[PDB]
Amino acid sequence: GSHMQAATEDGQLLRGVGAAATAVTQALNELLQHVKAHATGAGPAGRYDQATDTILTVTENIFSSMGDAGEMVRQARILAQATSDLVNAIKADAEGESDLENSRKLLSAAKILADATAKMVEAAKGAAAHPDSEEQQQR
Repeated sequence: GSHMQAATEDGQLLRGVGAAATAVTQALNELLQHVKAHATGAGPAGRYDQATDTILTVTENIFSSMGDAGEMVRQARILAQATSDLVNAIKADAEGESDLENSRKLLSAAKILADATAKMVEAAKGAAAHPDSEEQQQR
């Protein structure tokens, strides 16, 4: 939830964070249906429902808190952790997949997962109103 910080007149909150977040929501869904219909079910392979569920909730939380800055970065930091774990899991899954085309797809989609997450953490930080957290040249 957003408090009462900055109101981006040019809509930078949506232009940057909204777009970056959307990329994650899309990538997550893309990979989810792709994994849940593929891979060899042998342990942590074939699906990572909890991992993806945790991510989406975080990205969607940023949507709700679009403009709070602090809550955005907080969730974005969780996003980075969640997605990196998801991608890493896929990396291992694809190593021992029965469909070496699917595994290739897997790591391609996993790339977008982490790539969009970096952009999300990028946008959440960039559009954090005024990022004077480390004495950013006060006058």
